[PDB]
Amino acid sequence: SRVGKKLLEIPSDVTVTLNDNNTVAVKGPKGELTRTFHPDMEIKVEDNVLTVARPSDQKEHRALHGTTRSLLGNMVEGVSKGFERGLELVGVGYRASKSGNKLVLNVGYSHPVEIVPEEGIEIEVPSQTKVVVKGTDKERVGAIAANIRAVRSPEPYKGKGIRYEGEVVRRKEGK
Amino acid sequence: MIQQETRLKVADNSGAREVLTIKVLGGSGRKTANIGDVIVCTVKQATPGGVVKKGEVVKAVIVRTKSGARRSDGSYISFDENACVIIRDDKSPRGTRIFGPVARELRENNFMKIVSLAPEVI
Amino acid sequence: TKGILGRKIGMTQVFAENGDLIPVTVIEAAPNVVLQKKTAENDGYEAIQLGFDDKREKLSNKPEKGHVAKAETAPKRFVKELRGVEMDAYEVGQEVKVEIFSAGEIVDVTGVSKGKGFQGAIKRHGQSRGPMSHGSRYHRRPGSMGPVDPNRVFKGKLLPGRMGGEQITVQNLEIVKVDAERNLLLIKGNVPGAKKSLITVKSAVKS
Amino acid sequence: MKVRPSVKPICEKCKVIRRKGKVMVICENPKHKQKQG
Amino acid sequence: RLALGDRAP
RNA sequence: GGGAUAAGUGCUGAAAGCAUCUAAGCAUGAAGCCCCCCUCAAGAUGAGAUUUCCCAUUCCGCAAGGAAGUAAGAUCCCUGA
RNA sequence: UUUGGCACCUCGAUGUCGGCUCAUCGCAUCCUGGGGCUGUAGUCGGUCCCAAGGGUUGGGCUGUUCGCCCAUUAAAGCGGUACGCGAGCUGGGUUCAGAACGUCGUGAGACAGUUCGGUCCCUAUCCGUCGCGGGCGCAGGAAAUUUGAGAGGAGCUGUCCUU
RNA sequence: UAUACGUUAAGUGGAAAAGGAUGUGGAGUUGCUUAGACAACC
Ligand SMILES: [K+]
Ligand SMILES: [K+]
Ligand SMILES: [K+]
Ligand SMILES: [K+]
Ligand SMILES: [K+]
Ligand SMILES: [K+]
Ligand SMILES: [Mg+2]
Ligand SMILES: [Mg+2]
Ligand SMILES: [Mg+2]
Ligand SMILES: [Mg+2]
Ligand SMILES: [Mg+2]
Ligand SMILES: [Mg+2]
Ligand SMILES: [Mg+2]
Ligand SMILES: [Mg+2]
Ligand SMILES: [Mg+2]
Ligand SMILES: [Mg+2]
Ligand SMILES: [Mg+2]
Ligand SMILES: [Mg+2]
Ligand SMILES: [Mg+2]
Ligand SMILES: [Mg+2]
Ligand SMILES: [Mg+2]
Ligand SMILES: [Mg+2]
Ligand SMILES: [Mg+2]
Ligand SMILES: [Zn+2]
Repeated sequence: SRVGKKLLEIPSDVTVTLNDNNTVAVKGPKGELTRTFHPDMEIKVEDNVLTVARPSDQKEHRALHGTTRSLLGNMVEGVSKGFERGLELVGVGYRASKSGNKLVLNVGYSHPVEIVPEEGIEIEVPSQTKVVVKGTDKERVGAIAANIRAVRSPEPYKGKGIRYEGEVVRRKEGK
Repeated sequence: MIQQETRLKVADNSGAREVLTIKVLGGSGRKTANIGDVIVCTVKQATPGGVVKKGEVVKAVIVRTKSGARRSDGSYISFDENACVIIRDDKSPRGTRIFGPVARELRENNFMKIVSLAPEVI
Repeated sequence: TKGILGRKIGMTQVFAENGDLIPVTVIEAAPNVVLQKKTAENDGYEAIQLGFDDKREKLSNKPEKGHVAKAETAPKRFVKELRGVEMDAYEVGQEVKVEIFSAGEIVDVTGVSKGKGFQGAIKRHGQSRGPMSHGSRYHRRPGSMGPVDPNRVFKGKLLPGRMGGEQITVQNLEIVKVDAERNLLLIKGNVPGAKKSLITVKSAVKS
Repeated sequence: MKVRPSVKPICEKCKVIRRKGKVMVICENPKHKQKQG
Repeated sequence: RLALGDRAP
């Protein structure tokens, strides 16, 4: 894998603890991220440079190699910068609102829909018609963003519903 | 307790004198209809010159029965005969007059025009 | 969960305040006594054992007398367990009374259905008769025993046999009145069993 | 979804993929979604 | 007792 | 109402610098599946558990066994539903 | 599941159509549940995927299966089980002897052409099915209360109001 | 629960065709490529 061969630069305030079964904890300004990797995958940090070494050249390992770099690459970027997906409500009277910890979507149903974000993820509601999921884990940000979009996904006739920021909707014509 | 083939007197001036019950409405295998239930029916005897004619298939609401009806207070009402009133789909009677007493149960089912036209509501 | 044992006295009716006429079953449950507490440590599950209805000494035996010594009570005719109860809320010897229930409370009632003896397929399984005329010699018989191919009758071909005398639960009956002095529950509707039969009244499981 | 024995690219933007041992096509054009079956 | 019998004509 | 799933929808993600619901990993999701609800159920010979009661008799026998009278308890017989 | 082909079991008899009674199974799903695509605005639909839990009407005509029709229904599924089930029922039809019509035959008679009429036997041995007892077992003898391996049951759905 | 070297991931093995497919093993031909290809990104 080209991806697995690529080294990555660790900033000074990104500690890279290891453990049994190549379990790489990653501390930083935002928080702690732990991730157990595949046993055979070889990993090493010299001069603040983490490199993922491929043990064999089987297609099984060609897969795991590139994955292991990508995840560590995301784990670093997570604790340093953090990830955030944006969501845009589109349609008449569609409005989001924070209510303590919970998001509260009013998206055309006969009830308001609530989303409790789990530990680590946080949700910002800048506009009435705009939601932002912020967090350290790129997986877990994408998950909650998708859970929110799932509430009322973009329909094709007028584009109405919760979309991702800069989502291309295939827009069909009604009549 | 009105079922397929039960004949009813018609308690109105629509033209029908006697109807035969074709179908109790309101569910698949429903055997029996009681006061305030709608039935499909054919006109077996008609008054000459009336609006409703012999052989017409029509909807009717049952307004009296021999079986009668039980009320929540544990009282009952029964009549000497089975009778219905031919109706349109909106529950308004096709005739202009109702004959004989009708049961209070017709208020509950929102047959108001019938209840208003009836000489007595027991 | 809460519950009590009584006898079915019979049925009557009661006018509601709105004037509705409510049919009721009268259960007479003199104070039940907690005879034993089964625990997860000792027994492997938590339950209390309620005794009901004092029995004459002649009708008791030494094993019974001994079992009701801890509860310090006369020997009891009917003994049932209640699972799901609050273990800490009960002590051996404690009296459980009809006033655990209140009017409006939804209960499940369990008893043994009246016995009907040997009954045929029409009465016992609600099957159709064959024709009564048109040359029929097929009136109250149970129908084909099944297809040829298996060379046998499948289990659950329903047939004549003893009917009734089974445990039956009726769910979601309402307590209409509790009479603490006469030890009566009045329960809306009808419940399983003969008059004098043991009824168990429990708080409803689907509440 | 078209479930059929012959899954093929219908247009030039169709991609043949494989998920859970099943040959599939995915495309921007949702009419072209195919699963082998 | 049948008119014809089993597997009649 | 739980739990796990089907089709489906995905998230993250490489093999394959991209893309990709999948290969590692993580979700979601049916009147259906397993429960929840009702009944039978330890001949479940794998014969389960708890509480309580009786109490270690007499005679044959080298003992191994055997017989007898009993305990707690039950039944015959009787009044019945 | 059709019509057949073959002629392998049964001619010292494997009762033969339809209905009734009683079901049970398959899924190629009729309804209800979940979906993808749509020449899906909405309401409706079309088409394909998952799904067999439960449900799946009463009449007129005809021996009828089927079918057509009336009126409903959420729906009025398609098939298997000896064209499921006659030692469970029916006996309209088919399938004996009577009689008749058309027709064919010189005739006696003949016709999956028609017509009116026309004996449906059996006290259950075994397994099987549904109930109910007795015996012994379960390292003493008893009286109660129980756990639940395991098994069975249930499982359908409309309309209105509101939003 | 042999030995050796391979293959298969489908319980294929342990029933089926036209046809469909970046499944995977082995051969071989060939376009293009540090005069910098292919992918990504003016
Ligand atoms: K036992
Ligand atoms: K033969
Ligand atoms: K017969
Ligand atoms: K037979
Ligand atoms: K036998
Ligand atoms: K196999
Ligand atoms: Mg009947
Ligand atoms: Mg008779
Ligand atoms: Mg057999
Ligand atoms: Mg094609
Ligand atoms: Mg025992
Ligand atoms: Mg030959
Ligand atoms: Mg023979
Ligand atoms: Mg299917
Ligand atoms: Mg056939
Ligand atoms: Mg048959
Ligand atoms: Mg037979
Ligand atoms: Mg005949
Ligand atoms: Mg001639
Ligand atoms: Mg012939
Ligand atoms: Mg002819
Ligand atoms: Mg069990
Ligand atoms: Mg196989
Ligand atoms: Zn395409």
